[PDB]
Amino acid sequence: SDLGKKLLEAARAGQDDEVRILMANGADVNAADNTGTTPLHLAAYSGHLEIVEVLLKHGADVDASDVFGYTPLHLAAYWGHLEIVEVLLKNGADVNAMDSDGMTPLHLAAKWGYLEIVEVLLKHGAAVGAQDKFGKTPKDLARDNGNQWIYELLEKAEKDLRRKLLEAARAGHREEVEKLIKLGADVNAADDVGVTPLHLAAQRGHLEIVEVLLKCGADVNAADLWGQTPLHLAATAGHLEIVEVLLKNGADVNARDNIGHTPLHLAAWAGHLEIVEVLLKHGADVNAQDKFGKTPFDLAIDNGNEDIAEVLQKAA
Repeated sequence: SDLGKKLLEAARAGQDDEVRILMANGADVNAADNTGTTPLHLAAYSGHLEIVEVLLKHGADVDASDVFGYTPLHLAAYWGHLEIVEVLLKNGADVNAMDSDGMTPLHLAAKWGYLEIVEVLLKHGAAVGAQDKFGKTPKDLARDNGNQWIYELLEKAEKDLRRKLLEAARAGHREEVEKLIKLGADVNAADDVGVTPLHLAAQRGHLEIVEVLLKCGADVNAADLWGQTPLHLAATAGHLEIVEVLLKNGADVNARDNIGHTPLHLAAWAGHLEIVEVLLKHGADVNAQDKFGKTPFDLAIDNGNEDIAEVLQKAA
């Protein structure tokens, strides 16, 4: 198309008048190059804020991707055009769009050292844990490119993300956790005392958070400072369903904490009968005795939970 190429060339050169005249004469605002480049791509690439706004007003696709997968936001970040980045976000640009190599706008900003653009992409929900085709994150690219201010900025964002996923698990919000998962969250990340989101989820009974994390790759046998597998914390609080899911995904029945207790101990200590039945079905060792020399039968009789001691002897 004749008018199309002229519009592309006008947006790149920064000729607002020609841009307006060509569109006034029927030039498609979303004209496509042979590589998929649109005039918005070239205006955002060149740093022409006025043209960018003009094109968007006339219906420019804010999320157009060329053959390599770059969007106007990729290009604005690639060249460090803060004002354009903001305008593209105001107009509904996908902050977490990925090009062919897995790079997102945050990757590019972190790679080229555009601190102010990093800050803005975060404020608008940029995925901090995204990994490109080469398994590198924006923080990895800041480190490899010697952008230390951005490195510290992104490291603190990962930490803040780590605490939110702990609260959202301790609170019980699936979709609120799921948005953090899609934001690049490390489900296997723990706090200072080795407590993961799967721990706090299995302990408080905010179910279904348990299933997603295990399907995401959360280590079922993650042990905290006290050697507690999430299966331990679920046995005490008395949440049946969670017990099956963990054992359903390779959890260990004979997992021993620092004290030497297994989920069968903690279920016989508390007084949750229906728990021990499930454990016994999975070869839960009734002979296992902790460092106190006590067996799950000893704790069943110490706390006087007779119904438990009875069934423990039938299976012993």
